[PDB]
This record gives sequence, C-alpha cells and structure tokens, in this order.
Amino acid sequence: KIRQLPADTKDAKPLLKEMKRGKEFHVIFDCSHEMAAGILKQALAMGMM
Amino acid sequence: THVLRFGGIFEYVESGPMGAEELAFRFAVNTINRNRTLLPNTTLTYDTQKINLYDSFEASKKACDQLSLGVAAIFGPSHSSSANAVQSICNALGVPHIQTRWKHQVSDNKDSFYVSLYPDFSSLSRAILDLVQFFKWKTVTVVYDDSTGLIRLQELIKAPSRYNLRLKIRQLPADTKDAKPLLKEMKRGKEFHVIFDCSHEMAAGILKQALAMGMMTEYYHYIFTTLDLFALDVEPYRYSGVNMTGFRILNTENTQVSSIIEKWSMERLQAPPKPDSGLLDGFMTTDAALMYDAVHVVSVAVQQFPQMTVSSLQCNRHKPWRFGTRFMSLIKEAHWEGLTGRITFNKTNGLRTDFDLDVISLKEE
Amino acid sequence: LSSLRMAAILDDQTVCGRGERLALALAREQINGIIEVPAKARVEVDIFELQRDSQYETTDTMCQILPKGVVSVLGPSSSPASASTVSHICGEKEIPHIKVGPEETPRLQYLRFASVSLYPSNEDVSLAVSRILKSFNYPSASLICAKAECLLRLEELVRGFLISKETLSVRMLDDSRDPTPLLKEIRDDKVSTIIIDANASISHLVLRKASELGMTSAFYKYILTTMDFPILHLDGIVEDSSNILGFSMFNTSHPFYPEFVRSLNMSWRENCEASTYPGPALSAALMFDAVHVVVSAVRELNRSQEIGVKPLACTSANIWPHGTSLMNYLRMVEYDGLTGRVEFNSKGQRTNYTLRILEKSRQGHREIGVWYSNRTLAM
Repeated sequence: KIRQLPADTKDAKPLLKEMKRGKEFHVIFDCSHEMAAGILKQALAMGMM
Repeated sequence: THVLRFGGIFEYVESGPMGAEELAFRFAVNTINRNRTLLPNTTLTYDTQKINLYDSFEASKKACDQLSLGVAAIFGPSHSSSANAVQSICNALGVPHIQTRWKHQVSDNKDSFYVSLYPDFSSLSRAILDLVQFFKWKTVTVVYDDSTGLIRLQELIKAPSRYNLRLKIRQLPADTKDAKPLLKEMKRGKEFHVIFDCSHEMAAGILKQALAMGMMTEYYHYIFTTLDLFALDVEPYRYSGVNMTGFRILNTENTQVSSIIEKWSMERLQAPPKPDSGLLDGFMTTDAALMYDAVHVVSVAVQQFPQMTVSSLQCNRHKPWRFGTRFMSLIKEAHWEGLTGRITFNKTNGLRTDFDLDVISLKEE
Repeated sequence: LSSLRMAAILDDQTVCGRGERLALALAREQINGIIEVPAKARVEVDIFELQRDSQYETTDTMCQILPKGVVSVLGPSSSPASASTVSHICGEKEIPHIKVGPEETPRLQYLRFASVSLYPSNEDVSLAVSRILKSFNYPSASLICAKAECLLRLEELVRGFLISKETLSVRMLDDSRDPTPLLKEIRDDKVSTIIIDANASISHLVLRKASELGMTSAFYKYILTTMDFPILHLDGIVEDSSNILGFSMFNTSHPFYPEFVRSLNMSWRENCEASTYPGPALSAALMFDAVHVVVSAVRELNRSQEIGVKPLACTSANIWPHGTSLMNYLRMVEYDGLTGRVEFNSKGQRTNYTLRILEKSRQGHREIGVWYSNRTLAM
C-alpha cells in the first residue's frame, strides 16, 4: 500500500496515525535521512516504535 | 498587637536558599498577614530553622530550641524520622504539630497532639482500589520506591484477599533513576497494568525510561498515586495512547486557587526544573500547596481562639503546654475550604481522610 | 579506661518480665567473675529503666547516659520506636548501639549507620519463611499480620509472590483483636498454610481461637514467625496432628544455657509465680550475649589502642574519639553464645546465624532442623 509523506511538512502525525489505524506494521520508508530522523522521532512519540 | 509565632523545621535544599515547602511557609505567613479577613488583631512571626536530611537528634534539638523560644505550633518537617522525632517532643510538651507530607505512623504510638494534612494513604489507596475495579483490571503490578514502605499500600495488599486480583509487587531500583531491568522484566511478563507509587520526580524518570523501552504503547495503562501528576509534562507521550490515570487533589478549577498558584509561580519563588527531566515549570506542587493550606487551617484555629498566647517552654523540665488541649481541639475541628479542597480531620487520630479528589487522565489533548 | 562501663536500656518491667535486668547482671557476674591474668579492666553495666516507647523519654535517658561515659548502649529490647532515636543519637555521637530488638522502621541505608543488630534481620527471617514455604511446595498461603508493621518486617516475603487467593494473600488483624472472621475466610478459601506473625501473646490468641474454630487439625500448617517461640507453651492447641512451627535461635547445647535458664527460673517466681514460667524469652539471651559481644570488641581495641571515655554532653557535639574504630572492631567480632554464633556483616546486621526451627509437639519441641543464614535450609 503506497502512502505519500507530507510534502507540506515533516509533521507526519496524520499519516502515521492512519498507518497505525490500519494495522500496517511493516513499512518500507524511502526518504533522505534527515527526513528519516524526523519521521522516527515522530514515530516514537506516536507509539509506533 | 498580638504577636504569635510559628516554628518551622525544614530541610536543607541544594535546590537553592529556600526549599519549595519553606518558600511556601514564608509566602504563606505573609499572604495570611496581608489578608484582612483573617487574624485581624494579631500577626504571625515565623522562626524557621533548617536541618540536614535524616537528622533526628538535630531536629529534636531544634524543636527544643524553638519551643524554648515560645511557639504555638511546629510545622514541617518532611522526612519520616525527623517528623516522628518532632511529633514526640510536641506531644509531651503540648504544642500542636501540623505535618505536611505523609509520614509512616507507628501503630503503637499513642500521640495525639499532631494533625496531618496529606490525604492519608489508607483512604487514597482505597481510591486506587475503586479505580482498579472500574477499569476491570484483573492483573495489576504495584511498583513502589523502597524509601516508602508497602505500608502506605496496605489496602492494596489486603485487596487481593477480597476480590479476584492477581497482584505482583516489584521494587523500583532506589539507588538509581534507571529502572530498565525492572521495566524489561515487567514487559517480558506482559504486566500491562502498573500502579506506580513514587514521588513524581521519580515518576517523570520512570515514564521517560518507559518510552525508550517502548512500554508507552496504547496497550499499557499506568495508574499513579503521585498527587502531582498534573504537574508532570506529558507532551512527549500524549499521542502514544498510553492511558495514564492518576489522582489530583489541587482545586485548579477555582479562580482563587488559580490566581494563588499564579502568584506563587510568577513570583519566581520556585526554582526552575530543567527540561532534561521532563518535568514542568510554574506549578505549585502538592507538597507546597498542602503547606499553604496548613498555615491557614492553623491560623483559622488561631483566629477562633483569642486568648492563647505563646509561652517559653523548656524540654523535660516544663509541664504540657497549658493551652495545648484547647488549641489542638480547635485545629482538629476546622473546616477550611483551602487550595487542596476542604480540610477537615478524622477526629480519631487527627489524620485527614475526607477530601475530594479529582481523577485525571491522559486524553490525546 | 579503668572500667569498660556501658549502659543498658531496658524497656522491660522488673516484675515477671523477660528478666533482662537479671540476664545483663548475670552476664556481668560471669565476666567480672572469670578471673584472668593480668587483672583487667572491670565490666560494669549501668542500667536505665525506660517507661514508655516515646522518643521524647529516650532523648531524656540518653542525655542522662552520655555523661556516664559509656562504651555502648544496649537495647532497647522491644521498643521499635525508641530504637531509632537511640540509634540516631549514638550515630551522631560515634558510640556503638548494639541493638537487641528488631527494627520495624524503614531503616534507610543512607541513614547514619553505626548500629550492630544482634537480632535476626527482617529480610533474613523473610527468607526463612520463603524457604520453609519452598520446602512445603508453595501452598496457597495466607499471612496474618498483627499490625501493619508486619508488612515492613516480612517485606521480601511479600514481593516474592503473586499476591492472590492462590499463592499468598495478606489478611491483617482488625482493631477488634478477634481473629475468628479471618480464620473463617481462610477456611473458606481452602488455605492450607497460615503464616501467623505477631508478638507472642497475639500468637496464642490466633491459635486458641483457631483451635476452637477447629482449624488446628492435620491439614493446617502454621509457620509462626514470632521469634520468641520457645516461650510459647500451648495447652489444648497442640495435637500430634497439629503442625505449628516457629523459629528459635537458642543454642541450648552451649554450657551456660542450662544454668542461665535456672537463674531466670529462680527470679521469675520470686517476682511472681502467678503464671508458670514459660522459659527464657529471647531478649534475655540477646542481651546476655551482647554484653559478651561489646566486652570482647572493646577488650581487643583496649589492646591495639588505648580508649578513653569522655563526659559527653548531648548539648556539645564532642564526639567519642575512638568510636568508628570500635565500630570496625565490633563488625569483625565473633562470640559463640546462648544466641548461637554472633558474627556481623559490613552492613551492621548479623550473618552466619542459625535459626533452629521447632515444630511443636504435645509437650514442647521437636527440632526439625536448621535454616542457616547462608547455606539456606539444610533442615
């Protein structure tokens, strides 16, 4: 299932909330690593880590 | 015209020149003097000493010194051993003692001229019992800091014999703030529901360690007895869905409450906690709040009682205070609607077990 | 100096008591009587009867004691409130407090510690109850605490069990002191072992009420923890079916135990024979043994150094000059005596101590073996 990152921001909280709601547990993230660190902090404070 | 002095025996604080409790006591006497509705013809003077921590002989020396100066009450201290030492000096010498933090009471100890103001952990733990049943928890795990005995959880330990609850008690590493082996045992055991019973400075650390150990998911539900839960900061975990549910005694709905809290905070009186700990600024913690109430409940009883004045009282060579029974009764029968709700005392033991709690919980906001 | 004078504190009464005055005196008589060469410093034991368990009274007594320039302050025997004030005063003054009763204070380790406790530690009895229950294949026990200070005394026992109706549940005595509803709950839930904990008299009351509720039969195992267990004598509560078990540390085989029990037998009837004398309660021995402890360590320090006592006033902070040294010498002392081996760990507790278990019989004791301090339960 393909989901786009927010190109508006790094605040991926809506997207991560859908990812959790849908029980999606395995995610292939393709992003440059600054965005990877941002998404991992916002994944931690979203209880997905 | 009337002078009347209180004593205070407060701890040595490396947080600064004045401890939070001490600042409140100093701020309280001033606030209760500048009010005109209360103690109009009199005033308060306050002789506050400090002690080192765990210094019962020095604390008893201090109490002998203050009572030799002439006091009508001795407030503080906080740590249980120094608390009990001052209690016994006062009980024989007749001068009312008005503690603030929960001490462990010895069940022999027949002493009566003491009144406590922390809401007593028997009834508070009974509240936690009524909460566990509401969430229909069957398995709970109580984690207690060793400094406090399991005695304040005695209703939680008697509780499995009268319901179906599979309690399991574990001890927080007391020497450390880093409880990762404990937390890993808690997770391998799938102990989803935990009743932490620790001071909130420990509770901020435990919650932070939990997030790292990934126990902050939408599974776990952590109930906390620490009545400073609202003053903890929860923005690192608000969206996680961990269902923390704690108790909270401060009447932050009321406007006189929120303006007194504002005065205490915006007067920079407190010492700013750093953002490493995950704790917050500008909050009057429960400890200090009870003290602000304590100066008042005693001062209400003073205002009701015109003719007592202090008298100099040597230790071991002087009689019970000649006004101790009268002043103590009036302190025990005071209904004062303070910052922490109503203040009234279970007249048997001078404790406080009637108090209107607010359960707070972690909603996504 | 010329007399190693030390200070008793006896909470006990002088009439029909644990007789501690007499035991401390007997020990004094035995030591200043055993003539050695060269003629040494004498032993005098100054004795101070304390009325109540109030810290205020104790501070008065200790301020009445420090001028006497005493090497240590024995006791107080059964006053767990007064114990923390003595220990606090003498840890201030650098003078050892040889505690002889338990400690039901929380006893923070960061607290000023210069106290050696001849009384089995609360963790250590807890492990003994844990390991007797591991011998009985972990039945669904239920603990009957007298006060709430049970829970601080048997703390590690509680933590090491999933507290429920099925492994271990705590009941406590109510204010009524009538255990019959509790035993009715215990009989309800099919609770095989009951771990009664109290002082010795509330122990008799739980058992007598239990014997009448018909709960003393073949099925029930009662692991009493009240470490005064040699003085409990039961009539109509003890059957050969009955399985009450206590612990007792007396090394009866030590030569003095027969004679001492004769001396404590004589000075029991004279004060009062209103009840028959139920045997030497434990605190007499721990005091008798402890006077030997402190005399032995002080005597060693009196050799490698020379120790002077100073009129010490609780006002002035003058500290006994040799105190932490005597502490060090106390923590390595070993005396084999009425209370068994007396050796102390670094924490100031007691280790290498033998709690000889007893399972009661229709008249008295059947040593069913020992729970050692280290090599746990070689029964």
